[PDB]
Amino acid sequence: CGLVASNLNLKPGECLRVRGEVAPDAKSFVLNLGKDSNNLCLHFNPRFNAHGDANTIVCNSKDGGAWGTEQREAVFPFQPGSVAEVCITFDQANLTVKLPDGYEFKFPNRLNLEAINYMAADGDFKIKCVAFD
Amino acid sequence: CGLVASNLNLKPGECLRVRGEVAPDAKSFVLNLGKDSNNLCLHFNPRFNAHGDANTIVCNSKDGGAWGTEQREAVFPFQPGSVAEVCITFDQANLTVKLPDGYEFKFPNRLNLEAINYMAADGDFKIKCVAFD
Ligand SMILES: CC(=O)N[C@H]1[C@H]([C@H](O)[C@H](O)CO)O[C@@](O[C@H]2[C@@H](O)[C@@H](CO)O[C@@H](O[C@H]3[C@H](O)[C@@H](O)[C@@H](O)O[C@@H]3CO)[C@@H]2O)(C(=O)O)C[C@@H]1O
Ligand SMILES: CC(=O)N[C@H]1[C@H]([C@H](O)[C@H](O)CO)O[C@@](O[C@H]2[C@@H](O)[C@@H](CO)O[C@@H](O[C@H]3[C@H](O)[C@@H](O)[C@@H](O)O[C@@H]3CO)[C@@H]2O)(C(=O)O)C[C@@H]1O
Repeated sequence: CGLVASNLNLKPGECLRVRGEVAPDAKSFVLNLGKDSNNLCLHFNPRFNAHGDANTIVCNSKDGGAWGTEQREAVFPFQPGSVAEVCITFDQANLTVKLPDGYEFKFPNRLNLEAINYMAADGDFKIKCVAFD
Repeated sequence: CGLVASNLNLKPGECLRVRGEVAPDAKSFVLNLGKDSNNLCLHFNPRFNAHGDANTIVCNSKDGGAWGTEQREAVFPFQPGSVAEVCITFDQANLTVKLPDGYEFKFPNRLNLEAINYMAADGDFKIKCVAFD
């Protein structure tokens, strides 16, 4: 596994900033946000070459261990062998995922947790810094 | 009870940078480093006014759940209601906690672990940024 952070206490409107290095031969990496490994209000999974997919951003939720309905973005502003920053926040309706250069995605808040207390990173993505505004 | 990070995989030489907010009513705060909650190669505990200690830094280790012998430092470069920055490293001999202005606190490496996999904040210290350099 990669980095796992708990007790984040990330309230609505507060910002979680993660920056890491994407491997030159990356196939996929994951940012899991929620309450624990079984309860994720956001499964953020850029796939470079994984699960039959290529250069596709896959998001989903996991509620009580159960995956929800997958959603995919058309754009893919991630490059293997480069540094990537992802800023996440949320309200009662949506999680908002931003990237430093104009890119912004919305994903439905399906769990409606009080806060984001759990973050797990995995795959070809070496985290360099995490910041909690 | 504060931020807890695991799977850090911080090897000797690698630098852990932490920036946080010391509470205005700060009596004490803690940075725990090691393998897990029961195996800490460094218990870094600046005490403003706690457990009978005033403006004193208390370091210790925990090995298989058992606390070691406390080491105390006279120099106290911390202020309540402020921002504190520390950089942490270790080698075979010592753990080293560095502050920006030049302060350098050393604590003997008692556990001799391959890496720092675990970090936990506690007390009057709210972590705002963690970086791996
Ligand atoms: C054990 C293991 O390696 N865990 C992997 C888990 C799975 O549980 C895996 O099936 C175990 O063998 O899968 C991981 O990624 C999944 C996740 O990204 C979800 C998001 O919705 O999608 C899953 O793939 C989907 C695919 O998106 C769909 O097109 C359709 O094919 O269904 C498949 C499979 O249901 C991913 O497998 C995970 O993070 O949980 C990767 C783990 O390493
Ligand atoms: C960990 C937890 O759940 N609560 C706090 C604990 C408890 O008070 C502790 O388990 C019961 O005393 O206290 C914590 O800090 C302890 C730690 O800093 C050790 C370091 O060796 O010192 C303890 O105080 C010592 C003191 O330094 C000595 O001079 C003498 O007075 O003995 C006391 C008690 O042993 C601290 O209590 C901890 O992490 O264990 C802070 C927790 O929030």
